[PDB]
Amino acid sequence: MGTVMDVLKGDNRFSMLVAAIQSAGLTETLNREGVYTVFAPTNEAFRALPPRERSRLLGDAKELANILKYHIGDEILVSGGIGALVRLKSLQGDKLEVSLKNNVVSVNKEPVAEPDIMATNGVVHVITNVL
Repeated sequence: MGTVMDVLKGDNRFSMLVAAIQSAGLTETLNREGVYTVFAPTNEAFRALPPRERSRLLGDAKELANILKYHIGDEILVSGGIGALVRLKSLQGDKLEVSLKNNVVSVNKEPVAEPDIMATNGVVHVITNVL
């Protein structure tokens, strides 16, 4: 199948996300073993960012690590599995509010462009704005 890291490197729309993963040095982590629920922003999510905010995020190594670490859940959580509003400890420390409506999963009041994609070490949900 592949870890989270390679379902990511295999879609040519997470380009920014991976480099950013490398830069934060979160490659091994998402390529080693474990159980993570990854909400992955598409290039567009990053592309959507306003300039001063684009620079604060990406022009600062501590920024990214912090934010990138926040899109990464502690447990594995697919759609079927959301029976109530679920809170996921992000590897950053703060919670990710997950929930479900019309088969569309949501995270911090933002719709997932594509619910849960598997990987040998977690699952990823595609979204189009950074959390």
